[PDB]
Amino acid sequence: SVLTKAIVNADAEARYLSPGELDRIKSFVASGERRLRIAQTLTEARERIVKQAGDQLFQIRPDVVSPGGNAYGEKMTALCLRDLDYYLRLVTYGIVAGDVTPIEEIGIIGVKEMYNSLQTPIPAVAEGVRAMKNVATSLLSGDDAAEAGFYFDYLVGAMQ
Amino acid sequence: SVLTKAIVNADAEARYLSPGELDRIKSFVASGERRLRIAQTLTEARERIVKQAGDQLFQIRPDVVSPGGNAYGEKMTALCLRDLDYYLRLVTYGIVAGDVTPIEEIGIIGVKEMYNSLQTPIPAVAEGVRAMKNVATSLLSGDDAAEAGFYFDYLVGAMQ
Amino acid sequence: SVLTKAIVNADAEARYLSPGELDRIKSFVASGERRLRIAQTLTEARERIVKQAGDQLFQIRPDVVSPGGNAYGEKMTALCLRDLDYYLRLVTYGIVAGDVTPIEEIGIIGVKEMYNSLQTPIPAVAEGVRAMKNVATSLLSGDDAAEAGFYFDYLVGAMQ
Amino acid sequence: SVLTKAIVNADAEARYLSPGELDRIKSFVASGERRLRIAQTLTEARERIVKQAGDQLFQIRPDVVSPGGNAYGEKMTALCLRDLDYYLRLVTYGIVAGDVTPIEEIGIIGVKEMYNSLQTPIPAVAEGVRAMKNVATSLLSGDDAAEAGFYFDYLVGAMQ
Amino acid sequence: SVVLTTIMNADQQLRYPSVGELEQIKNFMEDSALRLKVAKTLSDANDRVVKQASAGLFQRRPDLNNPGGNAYGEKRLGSCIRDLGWYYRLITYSIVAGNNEPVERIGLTGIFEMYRVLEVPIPAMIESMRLLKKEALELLSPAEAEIAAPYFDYVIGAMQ
Amino acid sequence: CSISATIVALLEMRKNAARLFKDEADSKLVSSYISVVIRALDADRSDAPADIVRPSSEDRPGLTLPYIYKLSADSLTTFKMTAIYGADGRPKVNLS
Amino acid sequence: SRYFKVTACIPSLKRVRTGRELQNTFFTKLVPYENWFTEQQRIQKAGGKVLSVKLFTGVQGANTGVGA
Amino acid sequence: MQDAITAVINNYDVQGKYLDGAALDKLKAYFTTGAVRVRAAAVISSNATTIIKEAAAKALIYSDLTRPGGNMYTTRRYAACIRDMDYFLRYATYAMLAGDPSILDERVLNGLKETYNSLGVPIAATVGGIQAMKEVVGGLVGPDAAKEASIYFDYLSSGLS
Amino acid sequence: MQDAITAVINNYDVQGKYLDGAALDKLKAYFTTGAVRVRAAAVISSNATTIIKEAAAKALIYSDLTRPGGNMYTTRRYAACIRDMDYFLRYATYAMLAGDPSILDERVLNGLKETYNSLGVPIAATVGGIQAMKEVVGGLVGPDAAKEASIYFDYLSSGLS
Amino acid sequence: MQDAITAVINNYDVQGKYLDGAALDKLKAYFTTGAVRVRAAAVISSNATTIIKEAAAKALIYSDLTRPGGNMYTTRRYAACIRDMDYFLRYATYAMLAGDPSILDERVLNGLKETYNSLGVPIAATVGGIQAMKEVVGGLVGPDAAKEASIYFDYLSSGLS
Amino acid sequence: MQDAITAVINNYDVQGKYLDGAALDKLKAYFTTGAVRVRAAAVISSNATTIIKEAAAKALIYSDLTRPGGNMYTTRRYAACIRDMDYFLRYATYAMLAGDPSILDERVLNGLKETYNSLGVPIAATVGGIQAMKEVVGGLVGPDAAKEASIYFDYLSSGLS
Ligand SMILES: *[C@H](C)[C@H]1/C(=C/c2[nH]c(/C=C3N=C(/C=C4\NC(=O)C(CC)=C4C)C(C)=C\3CCC(=O)O)c(CCC(=O)O)c2C)NC(=O)[C@@H]1C
Ligand SMILES: *[C@H](C)[C@H]1/C(=C/c2[nH]c(/C=C3N=C(/C=C4\NC(=O)C(CC)=C4C)C(C)=C\3CCC(=O)O)c(CCC(=O)O)c2C)NC(=O)[C@@H]1C
Ligand SMILES: *[C@H](C)[C@H]1/C(=C/c2[nH]c(/C=C3N=C(/C=C4\NC(=O)C(CC)=C4C)C(C)=C\3CCC(=O)O)c(CCC(=O)O)c2C)NC(=O)[C@@H]1C
Ligand SMILES: *[C@H](C)[C@H]1/C(=C/c2[nH]c(/C=C3N=C(/C=C4\NC(=O)C(CC)=C4C)C(C)=C\3CCC(=O)O)c(CCC(=O)O)c2C)NC(=O)[C@@H]1C
Ligand SMILES: *[C@H](C)[C@H]1/C(=C/c2[nH]c(/C=C3N=C(/C=C4\NC(=O)C(CC)=C4C)C(C)=C\3CCC(=O)O)c(CCC(=O)O)c2C)NC(=O)[C@@H]1C
Ligand SMILES: *[C@H](C)[C@H]1/C(=C/c2[nH]c(/C=C3N=C(/C=C4\NC(=O)C(CC)=C4C)C(C)=C\3CCC(=O)O)c(CCC(=O)O)c2C)NC(=O)[C@@H]1C
Ligand SMILES: *[C@H](C)[C@H]1/C(=C/c2[nH]c(/C=C3N=C(/C=C4\NC(=O)C(CC)=C4C)C(C)=C\3CCC(=O)O)c(CCC(=O)O)c2C)NC(=O)[C@@H]1C
Ligand SMILES: CCC1=C(C)/C(=C/C2=NC(=C\c3[nH]c(/C=C4\NC(=O)[C@H](C)[C@H]4CC)c(C)c3CCC(=O)O)/C(CCC(=O)O)=C2C)NC1=O
Repeated sequence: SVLTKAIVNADAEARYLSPGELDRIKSFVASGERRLRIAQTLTEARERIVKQAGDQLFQIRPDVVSPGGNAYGEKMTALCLRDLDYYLRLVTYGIVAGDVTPIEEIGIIGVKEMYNSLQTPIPAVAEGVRAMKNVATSLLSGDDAAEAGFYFDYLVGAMQ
Repeated sequence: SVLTKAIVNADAEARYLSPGELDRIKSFVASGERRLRIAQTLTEARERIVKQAGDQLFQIRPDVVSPGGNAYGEKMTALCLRDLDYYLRLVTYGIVAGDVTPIEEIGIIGVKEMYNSLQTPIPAVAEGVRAMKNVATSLLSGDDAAEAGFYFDYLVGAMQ
Repeated sequence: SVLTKAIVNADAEARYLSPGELDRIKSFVASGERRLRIAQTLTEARERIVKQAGDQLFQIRPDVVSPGGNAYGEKMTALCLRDLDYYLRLVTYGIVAGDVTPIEEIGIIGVKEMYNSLQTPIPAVAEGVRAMKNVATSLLSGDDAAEAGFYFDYLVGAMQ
Repeated sequence: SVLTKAIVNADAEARYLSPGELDRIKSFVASGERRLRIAQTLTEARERIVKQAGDQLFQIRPDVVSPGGNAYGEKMTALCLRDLDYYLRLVTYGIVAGDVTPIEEIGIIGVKEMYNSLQTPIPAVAEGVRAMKNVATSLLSGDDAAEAGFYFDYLVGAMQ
Repeated sequence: SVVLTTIMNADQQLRYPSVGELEQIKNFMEDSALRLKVAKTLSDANDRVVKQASAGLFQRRPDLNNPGGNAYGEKRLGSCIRDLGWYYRLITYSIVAGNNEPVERIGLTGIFEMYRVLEVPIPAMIESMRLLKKEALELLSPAEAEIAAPYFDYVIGAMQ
Repeated sequence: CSISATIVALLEMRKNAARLFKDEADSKLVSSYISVVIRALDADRSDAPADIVRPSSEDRPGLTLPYIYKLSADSLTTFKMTAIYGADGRPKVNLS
Repeated sequence: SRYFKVTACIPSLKRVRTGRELQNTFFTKLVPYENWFTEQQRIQKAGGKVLSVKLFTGVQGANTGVGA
Repeated sequence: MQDAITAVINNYDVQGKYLDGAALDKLKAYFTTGAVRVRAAAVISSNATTIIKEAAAKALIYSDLTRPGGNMYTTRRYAACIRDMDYFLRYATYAMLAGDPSILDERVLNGLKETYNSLGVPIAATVGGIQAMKEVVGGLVGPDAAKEASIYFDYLSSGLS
Repeated sequence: MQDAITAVINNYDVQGKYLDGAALDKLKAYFTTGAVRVRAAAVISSNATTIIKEAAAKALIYSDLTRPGGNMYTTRRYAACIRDMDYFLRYATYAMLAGDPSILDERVLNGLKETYNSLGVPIAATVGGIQAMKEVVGGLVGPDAAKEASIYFDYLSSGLS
Repeated sequence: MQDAITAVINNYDVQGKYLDGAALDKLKAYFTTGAVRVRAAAVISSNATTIIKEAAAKALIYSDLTRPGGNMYTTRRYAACIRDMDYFLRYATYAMLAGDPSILDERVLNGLKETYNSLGVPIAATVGGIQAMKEVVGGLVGPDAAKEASIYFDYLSSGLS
Repeated sequence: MQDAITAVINNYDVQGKYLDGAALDKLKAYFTTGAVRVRAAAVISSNATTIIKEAAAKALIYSDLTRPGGNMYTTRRYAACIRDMDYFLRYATYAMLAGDPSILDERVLNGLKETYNSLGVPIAATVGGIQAMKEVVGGLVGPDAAKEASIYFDYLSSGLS
């Protein structure tokens, strides 16, 4: 979070919190209300967002749901939708925390090794996250849509 | 090669060549002629091996030759078979050298970054090398085929 | 041995064994019965090798068996012959092993300080080892004589 | 010398000269009179000490004058006596300097490679140094003789 | 500034700016429109606030302008007032800048090492900057005082 | 504290310790030792030469040490070798 | 296998080190090719400048002989 | 280390749930108590040194720790304090800025008893000094912000002893 | 290194001048446009690998550089050139964010020229790759940050050439 | 490094010659002045802080060097200049005690002028500071070792210039 | 390093065609020269110390260099010279077994002249010692390996001079 990233940074120099750091912590606590509201709005519509994102992903990359596809079958498709739900949850965690620190440790470090072991298309997963971003920004006002989509673009860039 | 490896190992310890190290060099120089025969055989059968490897690879993995595949069209498929020709040449170089130093310095170090930048399926390239090994095994004696298959399997493991 | 060297280097670089290392292992296992026969011949002729080695060493350096000599006295010469038998056994160990790790860990590391402690001529010990080399190669065919000579010369170079 | 070692150690400590090192400076400057007195007392009888040391070395070690030894020949004996004169120069250098810094740099470091390449008995040279110790001590007062004997015994340890 | 502090961390960790870092970089600028007049107001008092703080400080500590004092003499008093002006200029520079960068990099890293050969009271500078912060805030409103107080706290929090 | 009051008292103690001794070397020794206290007291700023700060990373805290604490230690013998003057070179060189 | 022969100076501007800060502030030293980038990045990060770099050991062709 | 924001996320991620009403209420409470914490942090800063001096005079000095034999008897033992302290401040100012024990247990109060047991260092004295600092900071900070600073200081003292 | 802000601070501290109307005008001119800098930097960070891919495809590969006898020949040299590609892109993004090429001079151009000379790197090829980077980045970011992004790529190209 | 005794010993070792009458006179010439060197070194080491304090008042401070645009401007540069002055004083003491500028050439002068060229430090200002320290040392040590102390400061100044 | 096989591999790699009949002939020739190469290397390794002894006795000892005022004077310098001699012998054996003087250039011949001039080591005497090792190996090894041994032995002398 912003608090963790600020306090530990002013602890590696053996000084108190910087007068420059008795700021953006301030903007974080000021915008925490909006962050909580945006996270709640995303959480209420988790099933619809996941379903529509999976639909768009399966149209745009139909090879994955073909017989030679990693997600071929009803339960392999259920697992793909479960992964999309996991990443939506991580995005909400990032939104509430105000930093991508929690999502980074939870679902990004080693994701390349995991998906290479499972033989899953990482570009396909990234496109699924993009579809989730589109469906999420369709349900939000412009400022909140930009704020959520900025984390969504972080996920897309990191899975790369 | 074997000579450069033994010499580097001795030079690092700052001592002369150990008896086992000399025995290694003597065995390699005694067995060089068989490696030369392997190299000339693979050289004169270079194009048939590449064509059959391409056929096997395209049968195994239709996704590479597809609308969204990395190799769609004519020049893409030309470049893929060209890369197979480069790896065949590297295999011949390794066979004549008796080790994998030239192969390592030419075509594996950084190949992961290069193929990630080009978005080419590394498992697809490994499948192509495996098909090349299967083709090459049908044009050599059993001991000679095993000798070539050692370096083919080295390339397969290195592209992993 | 060669297996220990190859496995140790592969573990140090954190990788599987290279094809060149596998080839050296194959050659080493191929030469096993020949190495065993050479070692059997030497161990059968262990006492004669030691006796004429002592005679050659005493002819070359009578000063060592002189009043100011390290091995002056019958029991001092018995200790010199016992060290000679020790080094012959180490040579047989190295010949069967195919390299010089056992010989190194048993009889060269610290040998300089030990013989300085005992006030014994290291060049005299090396000359005795050379006499052993001559006597041992006098009982072996040319290739096996050269193979034993490599380890004898390694001992002479190490005691330097 | 004393000043060199004191300044080097104080600089490595990263501080001014300690009162301890100042003590060794202030006492070395005072004792330089006695050190110099020992200097020309040994220098006046440099040749006689070397000759008598060589004589008693020859009587104590007949093995160096042997068919395998390096002393058979008046030229070889002269070469040995010249080495003795070199070392008496070295010991008087150390006596005047107060520290053994010049002696180590001039005639002990690499002397093992010296006499291994030249095939010369290091224990015999040590015995000659002890003989020379006795000859020099025979012409000096007891405290002064012990002061020179410290450096002579250090040389006796150095060729070991 | 804030941009320098963020980019230094990003380049130290070898990565682009973060998803929580840009949120702080953007919030650093949106209040710059307000803060420009805040630092501006202290700008056109620079030869008056220090002039008054002399009258707040050397009566509080009268040994600074007494015969055993460091600021005895008109020119010596001028040096202390010029130092106060330097600190006022640097704190205004940091107010315009963001993080502690302008003051810490120029006139904060090495205060004790300067005064070690200067004989100037750090506990006196503590009250000096206390009075500087005391007198520089009443020119502002409470809204600007909240955006000025931490920027003043860093001097007396660092020199301590 | 009256620092000037204490320094003059230290001076009086040093001189009076001098009066006891006959200045062979022993009266000089006491004067030199008590002068150390006054000299390492006065300046006000060479005293307390900051705290040696050990900088840390984002995973562990950064530390500080009082200067006097390590000044009463074994003083940290170090080894440093000077030889960039020249690979190919010009300066005094020699072996050192 | 090849070592670059370089010379450079690196000033420390945050701590003012106080004992023999001269040998660590201007140096020439052979640095390996595999470690040259990480060695040279440190000078730029600290703030010093590299005065010169030389191939010294290896040939410009590379290909075989690069590994070590 | 952890704050409230990170703690809620961590103990809602282990069970794999989205943030519900209870998690939102906890985050709401921290966000509502997010300004007095920042003000009291700045108040603790700057006036840190006088806080340490007052705490030392109130608890440490004028006791066994100063006469011969004490663990603060000479200078450099007096200097290891103020140091030792400035921690227990610094930290717990971090705690009452990213409020959670966490940091106090991971960086300051962990093996400290072992270090003090191996170095002398009277633990009862160094905890009485903590409570003196608690009192002085409660005095300086204010009526309502005196609490939660009292909370983190009590956590530090209790954990140490 | 410096940005526009700290560049103004240092440029006034060198003669000891307080911030005046002209200096505040420069700071205002920097502050009014940096939001587009933030958006462009975010877009570049999200599309870093794609930009390198199109720049290499347009300027370097399908040529003699990737063939035998070329500098980019072999996977090791290919990975080296793409890592240099990424480094140039990242430092260009840092320079555009800071509004000053001081970081580019300090950590990019220092030693790169004679380093490439001693290594055999084709400086013309690197310049062409940098301009392909600038073209792709200008296409991606849009009119708002196109010239600000492109000026530092031109700075890198001019420093190399 | 080398002292007088070490230098003469090496000069005789290179010829392989025994210590002659001239070497004896050189060694005695060093020995007769040993005590005054120790006294002057103790005098320098006792009050070196006051010496550097006085020397800073005559050569560099109260000038454009300490103002903005000056080399010694800012806290870091000022402390670095005083550390360099302490380096010069301590190494001059070492050279005086050893009776040979060899340590000064080995561990002070080598690389120093090109380092100052790269850093922009005023060599003339450093020379003036070194000389002012030289007068302060010559005044403090007295007639007994004033010239002997001053010759090594002169060597330092001549090597720098 | 680059042996004969690696050199041919590089020669075909820079041009980008397969191995040819000429390459087959060259590799076959080097394979034919293998056994005598190994035997000569074994003999040289066996009699390494003897070669240095005869070379020293022929060109190095009993001369002006082995007396006071010489670079060979002092046991440390003589040991350094003999260790350099062993370096020459070992790297000559390595190059002889490899077939190419790349090791001789990069690991040995690279530098070795600026360092010698800086140290003051005579170079004509070193070349004479290298030739002395040349006649010693000429007698120790058989005439089959004499010419190829001599060419690598002359390579070091030509590079040094
Ligand atoms: C074919 C079986 C697979 C495949 C390959 C593919 N490769 C490229 C492009 C390139 N490949 C290389 C290769 C090398 N350069 C070297 O130095 C070496 C070592 C000897 C090799 C192997 C290079 C340099 C390129 C870039 C173009 C060029 O050569 O100039 C492509 C084209 C990718 C694109 O985006 O255009 C493809 C498709 N594709 C498959 O599906 C197979 C698994
Ligand atoms: C005498 C007690 C012993 C002995 C000695 C011996 N020495 C040589 C030959 C040489 N000795 C030296 C010595 C030195 N060089 C140095 O720099 C120093 C340090 C000051 C020393 C001591 C050298 C250089 C030689 C080589 C000839 C030369 O000086 O030019 C020999 C001759 C060996 C030969 O093969 O001819 C001998 C015999 N021999 C004994 O038996 C004693 C134990
Ligand atoms: C002081 C009178 C003048 C002055 C000096 C100044 N020096 C530096 C920086 C350095 N000084 C040194 C010195 C030494 N290194 C050594 O090894 C020795 C002898 C053992 C010495 C004397 C070096 C190497 C540096 C650079 C590294 C470092 O900073 O420690 C500075 C700082 C320059 C900067 O900001 O980068 C200054 C200011 N300045 C003046 O105005 C005086 C004329
Ligand atoms: C002060 C009220 C009490 C006291 C203390 C005392 N402490 C030390 C020495 C150390 N204290 C620490 C402490 C810490 N290190 C950490 O990392 C943390 C948390 C982040 C703490 C609290 C350590 C490690 C040491 C030892 C090393 C060092 O000194 O830095 C001393 C010195 C003991 C000695 O002389 O050896 C003292 C005296 N003394 C009192 O009288 C009080 C009870
Ligand atoms: C790529 C577009 C071109 C190219 C490049 C190339 N570079 C190297 C090697 C190095 N490149 C660097 C670069 C930097 N150091 C820095 O500090 C920075 C900025 C922060 C840069 C950009 C360095 C240090 C090296 C040497 C060490 C290393 O390789 O990492 C190579 C390899 C050369 C070789 O094989 O020896 C190459 C090929 N090649 C092309 O074809 C393009 C025109
Ligand atoms: C003022 C409240 C206290 C005080 C101060 C005092 N200062 C000086 C002299 C100098 N101060 C500086 C300061 C700086 N140099 C820098 O680079 C910076 C960073 C921007 C600073 C702040 C300098 C350089 C000097 C020396 C003179 C010069 O300008 O070069 C004095 C005079 C000391 C003397 O011996 O004359 C004084 C008195 N004194 C107090 O009592 C106050 C508590
Ligand atoms: C010998 C025939 C002649 C001779 C030589 C001599 N050399 C040195 C010192 C050094 N020699 C080296 C050499 C190398 N370093 C390497 O890495 C390599 C290749 C792998 C070589 C060849 C170096 C670097 C040194 C300096 C460090 C050291 O001493 O080991 C000396 C000593 C000089 C001194 O006292 O400083 C000598 C005497 N001298 C002769 O007279 C011979 C003709
Ligand atoms: C052997 C070296 C050494 C000394 C000298 C030393 C002194 C010393 N004096 C102290 C306090 C104190 N010291 C004094 C007073 C004075 N101090 C003086 O040197 C004057 C004689 C006098 C003023 C005229 C006072 C009043 C205090 C209480 C703290 C305070 O001033 O608030 C303390 C703090 C602990 C305590 O209260 O006892 C120390 C460390 N400790 C050491 O290890």
